[PDB]
Amino acid sequence: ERIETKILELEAERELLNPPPSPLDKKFEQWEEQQAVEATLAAMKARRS
Amino acid sequence: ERIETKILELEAERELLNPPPSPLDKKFEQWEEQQAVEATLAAMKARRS
Amino acid sequence: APEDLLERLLGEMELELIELRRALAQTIATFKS
Amino acid sequence: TERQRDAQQLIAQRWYEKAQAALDRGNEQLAREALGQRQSYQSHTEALGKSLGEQR
Amino acid sequence: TERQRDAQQLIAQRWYEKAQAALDRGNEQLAREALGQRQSYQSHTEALGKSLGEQR
Amino acid sequence: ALVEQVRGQLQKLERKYLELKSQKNLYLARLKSAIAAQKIEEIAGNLDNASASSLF
Repeated sequence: ERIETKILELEAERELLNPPPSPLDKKFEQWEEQQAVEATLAAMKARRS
Repeated sequence: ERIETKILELEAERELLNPPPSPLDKKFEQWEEQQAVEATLAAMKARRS
Repeated sequence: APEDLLERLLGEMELELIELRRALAQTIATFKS
Repeated sequence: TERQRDAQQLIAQRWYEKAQAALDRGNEQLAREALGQRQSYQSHTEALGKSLGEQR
Repeated sequence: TERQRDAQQLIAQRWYEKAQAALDRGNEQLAREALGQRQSYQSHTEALGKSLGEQR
Repeated sequence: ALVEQVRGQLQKLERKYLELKSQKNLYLARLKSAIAAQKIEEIAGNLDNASASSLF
């Protein structure tokens, strides 16, 4: 577990060096993907249906 | 079994050097082959039947 | 030099990434066992 | 960099070609996933594409 | 490379010839497998065929 | 009664012994991965704001 503390001792550093994905972007990544599939398949489902 | 660990010690390397066939392609290899036989035999079953 | 350090540092990443490549393979080396 | 864009764009076309073949007769589930695969390359196409213009 | 394409294409024709003879009187089971054999050579025909055009 | 119980001890001890040693490598994988996890991103931080990127 001290290695786990070391993992957290360094995972936190990467957390500060690289801030975690904020929940706002999670909505985008989970919502912006909806058009990325819906809009992309919106043409596919109508182009050559 | 240490040789088996060696096999896995090196099979994993080939796994990283050569990523395994993703399940998506397995569908293609299992589905794209369906036309490769059906479509190819679709002409054969109608060309000179 | 910053470039040589950039090559060496990215090389150190290459030295470590292969170690990660070996280390990650070691993780895969046990799951099937 | 431009050669990479063409290769990535060709890969996107290759994925689009697979998407073009993964779409027929109601196989939208595979297309649903397959189309998402290209958008990952499109990000590169847009990301590297915009960078190429700036470098000019 | 072009000579290989002709040989592979001839081999595909040879397999097609066998498929042409493995098709008559309802022997579709052999044709089902035999036709798949050519498609393996067709991949080379398409893969080497497209490469030949690029090399020109 | 002495011989029967002691055999179970060794079997349980050996059975526990191998399981303890079994989990060893599974967690040592995380060890080097943890070492890989940090010192990889450690070099990444060398090209961020105020870093070599600011030297750039």
